[PDB]
Amino acid sequence: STGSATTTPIDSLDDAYITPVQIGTPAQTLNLDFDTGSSDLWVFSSETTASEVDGQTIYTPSKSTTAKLLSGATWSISYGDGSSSSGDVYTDTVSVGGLTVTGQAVESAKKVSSSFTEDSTIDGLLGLAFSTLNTVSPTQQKTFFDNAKASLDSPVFTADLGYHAPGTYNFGFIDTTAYTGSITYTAVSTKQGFWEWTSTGYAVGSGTFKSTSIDGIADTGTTLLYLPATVVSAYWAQVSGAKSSSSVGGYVFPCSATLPSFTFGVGSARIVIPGDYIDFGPISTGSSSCFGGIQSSAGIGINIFGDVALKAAFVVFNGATTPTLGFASK
Ligand SMILES: CC(C)C[C@H](N)CO
Repeated sequence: STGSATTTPIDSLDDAYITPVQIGTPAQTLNLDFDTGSSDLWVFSSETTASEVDGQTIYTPSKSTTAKLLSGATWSISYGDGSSSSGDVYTDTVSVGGLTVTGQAVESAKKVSSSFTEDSTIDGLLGLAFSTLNTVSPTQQKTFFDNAKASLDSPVFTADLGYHAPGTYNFGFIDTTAYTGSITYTAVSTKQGFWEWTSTGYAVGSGTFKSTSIDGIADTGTTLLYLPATVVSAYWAQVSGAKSSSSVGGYVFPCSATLPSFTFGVGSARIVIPGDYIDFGPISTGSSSCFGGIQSSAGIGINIFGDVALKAAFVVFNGATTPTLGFASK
């Protein structure tokens, strides 16, 4: 089997991407944030505290003839941005882009934190990291990808995120028309439950490439590119007036600037992030200070190749027995 679904930015800055997902019978379509940095499929639901729902589409298990309570199971998750959600669990039929999994754990939110409530465009998350991070207790559950794997033509999914445009998530096949050149594959460590890999270095603009190992995660659920303070300082030093602002929470730059590109290494290959991808616009409406798309990972504890980096590439998440990651230009 295979699946193919379009993913769409939620706003003009590509803050996140939503992908329609069919849950239950008859189908209830919810727009989920596909997150390669977590492993829970959770949704706003008929069980969600009413005051915490504001515009989201909800899953109502009582209206699904295939929903079954997973008796005794609960879940609770906290994300890298400080947001959180929790609730109970149903199993139901879940389809993405024509690919169907039966008996998928669908985690129904009883509570969500304010940042979820305040974003009406995201109806929940679909986790695509390794199932060892799944939070369901007392019986840990599998991700949609892990459940689908055996049915897939090839045990892979691909992320092809757009810059200020829709893109695609494919399951079970590699679309050889979706990238240029060749795909360079690189080793993955699953020890922390993430798609964790080691970049071979970086360049700023037209500068020379610095060969240096940078361990990090391929994370579709993080907006920005978070790298070591040394790397990030070298980037922003090439932008007149750029500075790190503790009041704003990272590097800002004059909105009048033209940003340099940023290149990262994948083995002997190079992925170039155009400067425009690194512009996240005014810090507040009407401000001439703009927020940068490359930020320090110091204090996070891990480097994160988020959407800013991933959208510059066609990315293969290879879930074979020994997992690997592939990157191509596009
Ligand atoms: C591991 C985290 C820092 C990032 C994942 N997207 C979950 O928030």
